[PDB]
Amino acid sequence: MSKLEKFTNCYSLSKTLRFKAIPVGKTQENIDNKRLLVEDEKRAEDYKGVKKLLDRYYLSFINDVLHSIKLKNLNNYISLFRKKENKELENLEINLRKEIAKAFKGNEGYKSLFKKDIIETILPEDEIALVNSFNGFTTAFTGFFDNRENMFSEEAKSTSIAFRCINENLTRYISNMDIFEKVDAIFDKHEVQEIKEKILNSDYDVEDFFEGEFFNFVLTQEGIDVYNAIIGGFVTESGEKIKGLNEYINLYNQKTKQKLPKFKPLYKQVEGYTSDEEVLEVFRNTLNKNSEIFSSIKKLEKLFKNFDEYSSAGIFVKNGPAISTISKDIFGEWNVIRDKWNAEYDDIHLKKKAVVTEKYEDDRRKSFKKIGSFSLEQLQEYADADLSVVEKLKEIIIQKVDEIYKVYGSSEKLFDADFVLEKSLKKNDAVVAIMKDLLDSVKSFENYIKAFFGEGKETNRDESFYGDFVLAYDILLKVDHIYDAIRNYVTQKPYSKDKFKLYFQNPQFMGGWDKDKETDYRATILRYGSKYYLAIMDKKYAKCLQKIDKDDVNGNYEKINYKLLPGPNKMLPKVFFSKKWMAYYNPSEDIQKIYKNGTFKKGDMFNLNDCHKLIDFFKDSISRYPKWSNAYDFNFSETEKYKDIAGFYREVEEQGYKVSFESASKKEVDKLVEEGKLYMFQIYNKDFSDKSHGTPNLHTMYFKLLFDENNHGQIRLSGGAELFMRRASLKKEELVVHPANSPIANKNPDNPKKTTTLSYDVYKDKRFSEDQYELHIPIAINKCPKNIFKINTEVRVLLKHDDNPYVIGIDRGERNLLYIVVVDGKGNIVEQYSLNEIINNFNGIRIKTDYHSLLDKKEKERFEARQNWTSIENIKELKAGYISQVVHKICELVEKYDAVIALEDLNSGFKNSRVKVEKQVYQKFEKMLIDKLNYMVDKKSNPCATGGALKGYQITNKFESFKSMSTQNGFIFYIPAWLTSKIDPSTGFVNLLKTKYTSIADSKKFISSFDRIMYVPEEDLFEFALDYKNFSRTDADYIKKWKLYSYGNRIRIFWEEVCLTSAYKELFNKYGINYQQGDIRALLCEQSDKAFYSSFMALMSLMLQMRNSITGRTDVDFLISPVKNSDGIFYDSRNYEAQENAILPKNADANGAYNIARKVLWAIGQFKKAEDEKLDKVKIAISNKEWLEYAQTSVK
RNA sequence: AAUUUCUACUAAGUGUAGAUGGAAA
Ligand SMILES: [Mg+2]
Ligand SMILES: [Mg+2]
Repeated sequence: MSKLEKFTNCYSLSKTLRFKAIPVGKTQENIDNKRLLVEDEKRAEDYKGVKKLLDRYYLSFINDVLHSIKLKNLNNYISLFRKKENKELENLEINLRKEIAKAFKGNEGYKSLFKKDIIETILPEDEIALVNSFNGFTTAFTGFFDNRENMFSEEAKSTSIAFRCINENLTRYISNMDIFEKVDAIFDKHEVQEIKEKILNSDYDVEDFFEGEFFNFVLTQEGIDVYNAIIGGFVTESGEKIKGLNEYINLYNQKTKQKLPKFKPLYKQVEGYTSDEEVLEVFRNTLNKNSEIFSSIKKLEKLFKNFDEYSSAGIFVKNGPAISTISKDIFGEWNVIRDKWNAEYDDIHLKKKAVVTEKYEDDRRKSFKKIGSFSLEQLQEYADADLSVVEKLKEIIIQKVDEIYKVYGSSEKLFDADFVLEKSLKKNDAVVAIMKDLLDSVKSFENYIKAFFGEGKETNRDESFYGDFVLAYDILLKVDHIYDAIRNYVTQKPYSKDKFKLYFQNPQFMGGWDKDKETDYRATILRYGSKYYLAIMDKKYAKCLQKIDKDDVNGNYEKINYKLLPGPNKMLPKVFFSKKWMAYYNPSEDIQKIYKNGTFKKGDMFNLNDCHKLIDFFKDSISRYPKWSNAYDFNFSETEKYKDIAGFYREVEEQGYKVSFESASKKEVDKLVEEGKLYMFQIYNKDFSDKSHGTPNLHTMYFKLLFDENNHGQIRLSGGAELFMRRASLKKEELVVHPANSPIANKNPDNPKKTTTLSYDVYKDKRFSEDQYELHIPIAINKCPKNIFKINTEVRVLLKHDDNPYVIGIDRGERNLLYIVVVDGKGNIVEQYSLNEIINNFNGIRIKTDYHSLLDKKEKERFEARQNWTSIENIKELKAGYISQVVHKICELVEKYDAVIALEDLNSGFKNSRVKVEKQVYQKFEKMLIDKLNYMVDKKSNPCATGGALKGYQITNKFESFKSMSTQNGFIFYIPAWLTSKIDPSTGFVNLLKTKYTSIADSKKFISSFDRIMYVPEEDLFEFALDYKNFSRTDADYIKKWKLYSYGNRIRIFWEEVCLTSAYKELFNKYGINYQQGDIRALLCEQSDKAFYSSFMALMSLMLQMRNSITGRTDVDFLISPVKNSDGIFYDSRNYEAQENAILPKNADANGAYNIARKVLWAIGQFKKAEDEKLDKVKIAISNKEWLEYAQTSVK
């Protein structure tokens, strides 16, 4: 049989639809008469205004609660913080977090908050007219309620004002208290508390307000601003201009050796993209010469001009990629400080033992990550002698602000306020890109200086630096908000997706659908022939649909009808115990008591007989209930098979749906449209057309099978459909046209037909140049799933009873975009091809489509376009569509082969400089991938068939997070692809040796670590046998014995082509060696010049090098292995390229793909070792040692 | 150079192929 035969009735899915609503008859004229546009347009307009009023009264509410609660744990907290044990402090910090959570939530009203009542009465106390108009429209603000209930939880996020008031502000407060205790000797009694307090408040002393017992009092924003008035100063309502205490420390530069830390301010809490001239004006206003941005930049200039004068111990930079970046900047290469730290740390932890284990490696990397921040002193230690790296980075930011000065001096001409913008933003792209150069210069500077924090939480620190540092940084951070705002106004389309929902004076509109409650819902899907429509009714004619007949007038319609049934588990005890049924039934007192206790629910109170008699009471009460017994010919299953109540809840849930058609008539309700008493919109797409012949949307098929009589098992709508309204963006006159009868030269270079001539004009994007109606319809999938199991485990069960599991290998290549391989469950490769060309199996002749040549044209355009954001979004979404094509090809291969799917993990993965497909692109790839695999249906089949819309394939769980993709989602496998590109598949061979030349002594020991170097004249080759245990870090090998050989040729990057043996022999004849008397390793060691051994190191690098690519031409990018097979031949890619189906791979792409296949093959081999109850606990992530053993042994 | 929307087209001439889950910040 097949292996896809279990992945149906597993779990639910919710989605929606989006469709065109075509006005039919007098409907557009009638809404134009009755003026149903301006009011919800105005409602959408002042929805932001009343939102702002809600924020205003929310600040009123929290300021009302901001006077009451007093805290106690602060007294021990300030001591255990300030006393220079952190797990105990964190355990008490949990108590602090709980106490402030209680102080936030459990007090002071806290009731009429996110309901109807607040906007119904409280905010009334347009503005009153606006709230009256906004009544009963709370659904428009439910999202605001969910958005605005965020501040009171335990989230510790930016939303959390408890985190915001404690975790930074109290800490900075106590540190400022202690700094005040440090510098209180310079504070004079005439200045710092007499004039300032007796002007500001005349309240209690500043030596009172430096106590921890006043932070609870100054928890308000008034305390925040009076704190920052102590720091900096205040206008004080006149021209008095009071001083600040930080300014007193500033004027304590009279000793010219200040060395005092400042005071940190407090964090309080709580726009653009309209016009081009507007955003350029706000750009100039944010970025002018006397702007706060500019002056903070100048502050950084003076600060980091005199940066060399402070504490090297008290300065810190964090961990990240930027430390490797600054390794490249200071010393020249990438991981230099990294392996310097390994050189120290392995002197510490590594003993005199030579081998480094894998656990040593991963825990060493874990320690490297765990040290999240660094003072400069160990960095100077890893630096060599006479290297002021602080002066080095000082000169780096000096030349960075020099280039900033350069872009200023070349770009200030737009800041001429008298100069006017002449053309559009889409026209003056030169100065647009100039502005872009400004912003990316600032962005590169902030990412470069972004390491200069240390994220501490640290020891003693130059806070005299760090306070002014974060003072400049708070101004200079929101440049990103400015950046992506103006990037958005760059990247926006010529149109927009602006839309506004319409209610027609009905808050009870479009929620329920199937039930006879359309006097409130007032809308119903209609059909004639195969053409589907939407009919909407007025309040005065809500029961217009009663007087409808079939009546055989040769005009007939199809009224959607029956009863959906939502929420049965909550609906049934309500309707059966609301006294409208207590009065109709007896009711039985024993089952009333059993329900009001709960002895049928699970949780060690459950009795199966009590549950079953509750079910049979539900049976007889439902069969006696008229509105459900006369709507469903009820046929449940038998009583004794019911294990619980939730299963029968799903049975009544599936039996609460019978949607089909009433036979209506046509002409009288078209007349009711014409009289204005019917509102009438045609459900529309492109595939509703008369011209519709090809392959429509799967979503349209979904819509059809809402009314397929055989879809009882079961796909059906979700209630609560919406309808928005999209006006025009551009004008129909103002479009550029390709005319009737005109030879229009085609764009695809793959069709032999190159020019199109057709007999009607087409416009510029006509659907976007007019005012159109858009319906939005939700859809339900698998509400009552039958086959429930644990997914990945049952996959492993199928693999346990497998005989020969086929597998898809999935990887991006270098000159290839994507590559897919077919391999069996015994490592025998079946099929392989790249996916650069993309073919459609379509009615007449199949035609391929290459995205690769497209991307080459786009990179050419971006080279002659100076990398504008238009090109960036261009190539990004070209990738985004391309991968959507890829995954359709993927799942087509899945339904062909019933295979298993494995991909490069990025939770530990890396990228190597060549594949165009990004981490973000690949992330989008896998997310759309797992979404497509969350339900899999071929359109072309019978929808009722296995694979069709009834019986498709839910093979995976829903997406959780980017970090959640952890080695498995069922058939999905997030693979550590370490050491998987440069790898011999034909034998199982890899180099482990670092071939960068270090020393001549290193060269000589590298020679003598080999045991035999022998020229052979039979093959005209060179024998290179070796033991890996005479080499460092070769622990993962299993064979370790390899006679390397050297025929063929390779490519120097420089591209440059070199053949191996000729290069060897010319070096040996130039340095004077009879090479025909091996072994001569001591004779190689006998040389002394640097040139021979460096060139020899280079030649050895060529020998171990396997991949060559010319990187400009698609063809000549080849591979070559140095070690023969089990029968005496090795593998080159040029000897297996021109093939159709061989056992070999074809390139590095197929190599890595075959690697993936062998990883999951080993995973199945592990599954063939343990018990079925243990397969969940089976560790999955293969390591290098058993990986190479698998590679060397299963190679046969 | 058309589209419920997105991508590549122009497929036999008002579309073709695919992907396509929205409201909320
Ligand atoms: Mg189609
Ligand atoms: Mg397009």
